[PDB]
Amino acid sequence: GPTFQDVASQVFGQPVGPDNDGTLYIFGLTAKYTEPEYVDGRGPYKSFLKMLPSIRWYDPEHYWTNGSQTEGVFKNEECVLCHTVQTPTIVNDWKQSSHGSKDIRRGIGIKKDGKPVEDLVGCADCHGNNHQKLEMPTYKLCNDCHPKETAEHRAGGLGSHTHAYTVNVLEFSWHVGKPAEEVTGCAHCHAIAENRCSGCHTRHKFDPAEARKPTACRVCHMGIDHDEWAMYNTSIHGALYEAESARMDWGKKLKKGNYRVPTCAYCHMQNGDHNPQRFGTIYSDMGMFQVDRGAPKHKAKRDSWIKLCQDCHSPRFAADKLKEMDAGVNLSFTKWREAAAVIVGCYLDGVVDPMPEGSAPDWYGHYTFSLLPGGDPRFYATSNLERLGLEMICYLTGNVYKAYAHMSMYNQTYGNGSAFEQDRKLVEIKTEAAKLRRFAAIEKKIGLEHKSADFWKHGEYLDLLPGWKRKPGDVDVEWFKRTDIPHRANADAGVEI
Amino acid sequence: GPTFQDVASQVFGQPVGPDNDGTLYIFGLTAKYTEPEYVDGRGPYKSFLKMLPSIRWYDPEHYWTNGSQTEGVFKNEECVLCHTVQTPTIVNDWKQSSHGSKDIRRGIGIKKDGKPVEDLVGCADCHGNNHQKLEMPTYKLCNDCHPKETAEHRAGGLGSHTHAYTVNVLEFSWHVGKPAEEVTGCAHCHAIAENRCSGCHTRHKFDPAEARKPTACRVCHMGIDHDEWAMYNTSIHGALYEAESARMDWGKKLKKGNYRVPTCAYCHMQNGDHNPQRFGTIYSDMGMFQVDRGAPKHKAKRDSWIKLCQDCHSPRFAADKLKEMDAGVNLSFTKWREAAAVIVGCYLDGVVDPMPEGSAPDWYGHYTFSLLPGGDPRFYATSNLERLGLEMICYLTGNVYKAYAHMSMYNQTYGNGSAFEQDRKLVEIKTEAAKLRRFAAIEKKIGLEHKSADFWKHGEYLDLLPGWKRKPGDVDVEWFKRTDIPHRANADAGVEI
Amino acid sequence: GPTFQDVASQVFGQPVGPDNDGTLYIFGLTAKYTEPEYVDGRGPYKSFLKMLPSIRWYDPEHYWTNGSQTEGVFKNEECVLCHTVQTPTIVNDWKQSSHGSKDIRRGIGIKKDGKPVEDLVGCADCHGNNHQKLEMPTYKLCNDCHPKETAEHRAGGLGSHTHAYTVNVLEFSWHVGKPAEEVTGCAHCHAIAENRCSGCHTRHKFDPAEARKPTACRVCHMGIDHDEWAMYNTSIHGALYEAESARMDWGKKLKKGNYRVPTCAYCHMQNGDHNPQRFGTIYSDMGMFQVDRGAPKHKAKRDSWIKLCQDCHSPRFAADKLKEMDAGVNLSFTKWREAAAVIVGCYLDGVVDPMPEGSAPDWYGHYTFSLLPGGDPRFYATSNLERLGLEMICYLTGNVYKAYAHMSMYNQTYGNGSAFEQDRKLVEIKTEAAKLRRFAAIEKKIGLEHKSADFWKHGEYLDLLPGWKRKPGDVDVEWFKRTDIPHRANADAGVEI
Ligand code: HEC
Ligand code: HEC
Ligand code: HEC
Ligand code: HEC
Ligand code: HEC
Ligand code: HEC
Ligand code: HEC
Ligand code: HEC
Ligand code: HEC
Ligand code: HEC
Ligand code: HEC
Ligand code: HEC
Repeated sequence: GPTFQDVASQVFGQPVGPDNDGTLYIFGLTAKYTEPEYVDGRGPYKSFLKMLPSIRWYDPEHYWTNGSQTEGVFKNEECVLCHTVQTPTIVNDWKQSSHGSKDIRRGIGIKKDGKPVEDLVGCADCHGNNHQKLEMPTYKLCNDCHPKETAEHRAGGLGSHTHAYTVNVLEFSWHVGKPAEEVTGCAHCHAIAENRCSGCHTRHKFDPAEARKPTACRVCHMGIDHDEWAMYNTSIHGALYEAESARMDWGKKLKKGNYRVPTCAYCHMQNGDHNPQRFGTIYSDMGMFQVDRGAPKHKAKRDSWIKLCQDCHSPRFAADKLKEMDAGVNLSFTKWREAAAVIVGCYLDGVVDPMPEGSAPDWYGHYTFSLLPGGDPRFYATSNLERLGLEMICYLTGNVYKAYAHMSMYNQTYGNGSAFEQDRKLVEIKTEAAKLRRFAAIEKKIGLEHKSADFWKHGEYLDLLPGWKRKPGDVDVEWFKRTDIPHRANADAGVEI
Repeated sequence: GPTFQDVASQVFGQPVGPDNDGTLYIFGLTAKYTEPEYVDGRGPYKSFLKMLPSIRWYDPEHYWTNGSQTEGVFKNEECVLCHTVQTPTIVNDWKQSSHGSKDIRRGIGIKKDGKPVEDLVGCADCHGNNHQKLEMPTYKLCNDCHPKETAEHRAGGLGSHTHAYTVNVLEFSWHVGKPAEEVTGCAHCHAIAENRCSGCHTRHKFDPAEARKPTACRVCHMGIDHDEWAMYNTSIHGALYEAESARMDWGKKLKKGNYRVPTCAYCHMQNGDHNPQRFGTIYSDMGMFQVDRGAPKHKAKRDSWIKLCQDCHSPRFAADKLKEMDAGVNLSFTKWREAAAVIVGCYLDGVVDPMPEGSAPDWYGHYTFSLLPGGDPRFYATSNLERLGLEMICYLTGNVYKAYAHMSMYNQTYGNGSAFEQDRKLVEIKTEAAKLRRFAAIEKKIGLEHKSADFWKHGEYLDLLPGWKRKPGDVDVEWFKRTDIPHRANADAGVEI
Repeated sequence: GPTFQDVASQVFGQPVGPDNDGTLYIFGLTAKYTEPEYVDGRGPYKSFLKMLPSIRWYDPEHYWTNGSQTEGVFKNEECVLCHTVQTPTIVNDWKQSSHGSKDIRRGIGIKKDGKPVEDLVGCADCHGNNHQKLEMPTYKLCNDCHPKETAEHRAGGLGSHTHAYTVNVLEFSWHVGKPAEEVTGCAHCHAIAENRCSGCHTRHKFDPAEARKPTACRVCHMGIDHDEWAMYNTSIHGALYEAESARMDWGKKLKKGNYRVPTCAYCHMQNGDHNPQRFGTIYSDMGMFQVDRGAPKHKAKRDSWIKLCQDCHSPRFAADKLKEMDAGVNLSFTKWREAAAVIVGCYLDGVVDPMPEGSAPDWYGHYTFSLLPGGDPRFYATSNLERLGLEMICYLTGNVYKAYAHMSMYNQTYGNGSAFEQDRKLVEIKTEAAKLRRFAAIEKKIGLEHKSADFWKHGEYLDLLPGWKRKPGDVDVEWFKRTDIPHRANADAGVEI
């Protein structure tokens, strides 16, 4: 029988065809989805997880291969001469880096194999000399000469740069639950943070002054999921950053008295510490878990933050501000608990449309309510009620904490990820619940047997989801048995974590 | 019987407990809300209004107390020596201010008690000499030496910095209607504008050049409620600000011919006037009230704006642009009136779900429709229809004016607070109304007696609202009788305003 | 009978009156809409299209008239002397331009009528000498001395600056379908791009260094419809722009090796090319039409982009990144096709509320479903289902392409115009469809004959729409017969395009 594409083709006079053939498809109506070429993904879901081949740049230890057309074994100087023509800005960057320019070195005392590095560190020193065997490095390379910074970069827990990809890409429901090409940016953002040393001070200048700016963090630390850039930017600190950035001295080390305006790096990479997570009171799943950071048991961490603020403030003022955070966060969770009760209530009364058996299976292969134990909280391939619930906990409640932590008066109250956005979301959730209950009450009284629409279960995108093909024995539980990395509490992990 | 927390505890294996004990509560599910420590709030609702104790910094005349552990009576120079170690950036700021540095003084002619201030103005001069009796100032202090700027700062009407807190926090429905810790940022944002002189030129540098930048305004003048920063930033003026900020001379006084790119301060603090409200045609409740600023009766104000624009433009061009504002605003109100008719229509036909008696009482203690006279227009603890109505008038219609006033082509039409967002909101409002009417028609025909869900009336957050505990005689009407400040037209004011 | 205004007046004690009389109308409730003064619009819908008179500045060839009060015939030098007082910043700009300052000229070889322009190019040279016959120029003037840049500016196709106004304002459904004052910003934004040479390097400095910055593009190239500024800004390129803008040398020509950080102009006005559209693979209606830019037939364009990226990158890296775009775009269209099937499905089953005959006629004067052939896809004056459909294709699906094209990891996945926003919109669309189907099923079973509410068809804004007054013979089809400009595929064009 005719597909959507076939019918569209008959109406628009454009033939049906594969999406990838170069045809300009009118509103994409007659194009058929083709699976891109994949490589196998790593981690506990390696039986079905895929990546686009471009993962080569971001997990090079497992995917990098020679793909160059240029042959030869060259000296550093030859790399530079040719790349001056072939990739000019890479050479320009490198010539403006202390690797490539002795004049801007600070005599730090860099050593490799116990011996001082006094020469230029050239293209070949980082990439190899043989153009058919070029290397694409990770922090492993940098460790040869920068062990302190590397050790710190590798010292974080779950929720830090240290495990951003290895755990929080490869084990994460929203990543493993979707076609690889949909979530490439997830893999790369998280992998840049973990596997590279260029997230903050970019290649090839590797300039710490660049790394001190909020621009060194906000590409990743932004948005509806974790809006700390916006929270910072809409604080008075953030406004003063914008005011003073052009004329302030960014060449000063992150130290007490060196800056008027605090940046992300100033407060989180205190005194140049490359394990920024460690200053946090406790990992709270981005504020989705409730904790009072001002409670007696967290006094050491609270006192440490107060002292940090005291670089530029009264400690009494700082203490008050962090207490405002504690209070504002605790109030915010009353609205989440209201929402959760309304949402689970609907499930328990059987009035959610669709019910879980009416949707595509979740990424575990289960027909399980997303906001119950064992479910997969999500914004896609689920009911409107469940979507709104996820938005309430993740996008709003988590960001109230971020708004308070970063002194954004507006976003604590009115703005994105605020108290008032929680209010509005709560109204939306109650509205959905009310509609669902009124439909169910009417249908019961008149004896109409409602069946949820097939579009909740099947469709061109929904049919691509991995939940359909999950089967017993498809989890690499040995991965989850590893104790050298932490793990996510996934329902099908199959072992103790 | 078990609460939500008790049930959650039994399912997740985490004990129920107080939110404030430091436990990391899984999705905040088993945490119980505790009331933070409060102090009494001021104003006409002082019988129940509360503040967090940190209000000490923002309304210090009424809440400031000694809270220091350091004892002694010190000279200015001693303040500096110790704070160089203890709060270094405050000293650095102060040393870079004309208060603390004679070299950057301009010989303005500052006097205290009729005598010239020729000495440094040190920590002790503003905070006192006794470390157990330190003072936290307001504009009252600055008035000692800067009477002109202070008088202007105090010359505004309702809707200006002058009464931002005293009237528009302490009398405002959305503030008084919510638990104190939810709205701390409201109190402080508005109180910084009223009680301080550091909102634009921050302490401790007090640099007018900083105050001239848009960053001196946008922390407060932003967002869905009043998006003028975004309107400015998405105008060509705003783009040119971003382009020229790094290299332009911000040390020039706000004067005709001193700037290529106009900022908030250039247009609103014309010639350094510290009463920025006065250049406005008329107060319109943030554009929620409709007025044609191009009408004959406003000619003097319109001509004054045209002349301001003529610093850098043809007055004919300026006149045309402000006429575009008038026309665009007048069109925008047709959509609001459509929305209002649809919404009130639903109330009058009794089909809103919930009806007002089905919700928690409003902050007056009334079960009154929010979009009728005497009601409390709001986005929280109300029906979806009422929420959308408030969003239509406040967030969108008001911001259409702001988009036109600031020359944002995109936000006048497509963007945030635009004509097209009004369109979409109007569709949402009609959609809600249609759903409500279809449910009511069905329920009438089949004889189903619909009762609005209990979650509209009760819940962990809704139960905290002050409407529940309002009672006769709980308003300080003497406050509203004051003629030395203006007042909001609150339903329970009890007197003439 | 009483209107909404009359009833409101009786309730609020404010008389009904015209919106334009200067009265401050309480919530705009008692104000009556008045039609602003219009001039006739141009193009194929000239029989009813209107413009505000301020169109004089933007289509001056057809609308400019003398409106000055100053009389006299003056020399350049006299223009400057008086305007130093009367419009100081225009003179300041001009004195800082190479037109008005020989010292900053670069000896480019500018000629007029085959002769070198060695004098200052003064106010009178561009505006005329007679103050009662002043000229308001377009690119036609600039062509006298800058033929190369003008020819390129005029070399684009549909979707470029070249036809932004002449075709894509005057023929565009959303513009012609709305009252003129609602869409003034549309006319001007598009007309600035087409008719002027000041969109990027603003008057009166006309500084190419300014034009190279992202600020030269983002006022227009922003927002929910086409969010490329945000996509760029949330890429690492964009973060590096913010980091380096203050200290980088913007005086360098856009050339390989002159910049570390690429801007809009660097990538789209390659080597100073003033036809930025031409580097695009193919026009795709802002990504609403699906095309795989990595397909064999587009190899030349793909290779050209790869080489552009190779200014600062491996071509293998660049190739991989553009393949990620291809793959991500192709996945994004599966969700659109799902949405479209759900939406059209509802129309074909007759369950959309309102159905098209229940709404105001579209701008063609038809009662036609907006998401069928011959309909007018839109966000206003339509059903919620149709609104959400338009949002899915235009605001989200189109912007997924923009997110990938500009390397925004976050906006490809989580952010504005992303995969996950598509997910959420798809849930919304299915939710609307489900509600519509459940209502229809109930109403059928109980024998309730549903009539869509009158507010879908009539209202103060809806009644202003041009669809009501469309009639046979009201299209200037001769316009559409023109072959010297391209055309939009409008349903009532009446001829071959
Ligand atoms: C000092 C003035 C800060 C600046 C500048 C920025 N942040 Fe921050 N952040 C700060 C505090 C006091 C807290 C709360 C920590 C606590 O335990 O009390 C935070 C929180 C974060 C987090 C969450 C960390 C966690 O939960 O453990 C993140 C990811 C974060 N901040 C990032 C961040 C970024 C990207 C910033 C610049 C845009 C930034 N912060 C500014 C203090 C300060
Ligand atoms: C952001 C989160 C960063 C990541 C990831 C890495 N670095 Fe870094 N680095 C960053 C900042 C903000 C600074 C300046 C800190 C300060 O004290 O002002 C630096 C500095 C360095 C240095 C210079 C150290 C010195 O003695 O001056 C080095 C050698 C360095 N960084 C190396 C490095 C390595 C090897 C990384 C990967 C493991 C790495 N950095 C990641 C910010 C960030
Ligand atoms: C950078 C552009 C990001 C993209 C794209 C994705 N995420 Fe992210 N992630 C980012 C940051 C900065 C943070 C930390 C914020 C904090 O306060 O800690 C997050 C964190 C999440 C986490 C933790 C979720 C939790 O348990 O509470 C996970 C598992 C996660 N990120 C994974 C991930 C994946 C794979 C994405 C798409 C499938 C997603 N993120 C987008 C920023 C980056
Ligand atoms: C008058 C011109 C002042 C001088 C001189 C100094 N300070 Fe100040 N300070 C002043 C005001 C009006 C305020 C209130 C806040 C506001 O912005 O209006 C303050 C605040 C403080 C604080 C508390 C706030 C904080 O950021 O922690 C402290 C601890 C403080 N001031 C200390 C201080 C010191 C040590 C000074 C000398 C170096 C000093 N101030 C100078 C006004 C004035
Ligand atoms: C001159 C070019 C301006 C700049 C720069 C900014 N604004 Fe403005 N604003 C301007 C006009 C002509 C108007 C309309 C006033 C009238 O009566 O016609 C406004 C309006 C405001 C308002 C509302 C004032 C009122 O209703 O009386 C506010 C609060 C405001 N503008 C603030 C503001 C800010 C914060 C700006 C920088 C981000 C800014 N404006 C820029 C003119 C100009
Ligand atoms: C933003 C709304 C401001 C507030 C609130 C206050 N000030 Fe201000 N101040 C502001 C600007 C934009 C400028 C520069 C204006 C100009 O003409 O360019 C200033 C300047 C001052 C000065 C210097 C005056 C002089 O003769 O050079 C002083 C002494 C001053 N401001 C004091 C002051 C006081 C006492 C305030 C509280 C009452 C205050 N300012 C608030 C912006 C803003
Ligand atoms: C700064 C970060 C703000 C916060 C937080 C709150 N508001 Fe605000 N308020 C702010 C500004 C800049 C403006 C003026 C805009 C204009 O065009 O005039 C507003 C104004 C409102 C008003 C007037 C409402 C009206 O009658 O039309 C009130 C009463 C108000 N603000 C009070 C207030 C409170 C107490 C808040 C939370 C409970 C809220 N605001 C957030 C910016 C600041
Ligand atoms: C050609 C190179 C010009 C010279 C020399 C001057 N102006 Fe101009 N001006 C020019 C153009 C093409 C335009 C149209 C708008 C656009 O951006 O393309 C203008 C506009 C004006 C205006 C009206 C717009 C406004 O901002 O008010 C005025 C009042 C104006 N120009 C005056 C003016 C004066 C006094 C000049 C000499 C100092 C002058 N212009 C030089 C092009 C050119
Ligand atoms: C190089 C690194 C770029 C920068 C900097 C910016 N853009 Fe871009 N853009 C770039 C590519 C490779 C593409 C895809 C083109 C293709 O055919 O593969 C685009 C796309 C656009 C478009 C759409 C053009 C089309 O569909 O033909 C627009 C309108 C656009 N970009 C604008 C734009 C702006 C305003 C930018 C700065 C904010 C910008 N781009 C940055 C490459 C690059
Ligand atoms: C943005 C899309 C632009 C529009 C529209 C126009 N110009 Fe432009 N111009 C722009 C840039 C980014 C640059 C610098 C390009 C570079 O190679 O670095 C320029 C430069 C010019 C120049 C100088 C040429 C030279 O030889 O140095 C001229 C004379 C010029 N532009 C004229 C011009 C005219 C006549 C335009 C209307 C037809 C016009 N520009 C539009 C960006 C943009
Ligand atoms: C600048 C502030 C804009 C305003 C306001 C309007 N539009 Fe726009 N338009 C703008 C740009 C930068 C783009 C190009 C983006 C790209 O990737 O090509 C658009 C394009 C649209 C198009 C094409 C629609 C299509 O067929 O795919 C049209 C017809 C259009 N713009 C017209 C137009 C009108 C008249 C507007 C309001 C009625 C609307 N635009 C707002 C930016 C500018
Ligand atoms: C070690 C200090 C390096 C030196 C010296 C040079 N490069 Fe490099 N490069 C390095 C790393 C760790 C990476 C991986 C990406 C990351 O950000 O961590 C790279 C990447 C490249 C690439 C591919 C990426 C791209 O932008 O195209 C190329 C083509 C490349 N490097 C080339 C190159 C050349 C020519 C160099 C000498 C001038 C050079 N690199 C120096 C680390 C180091």
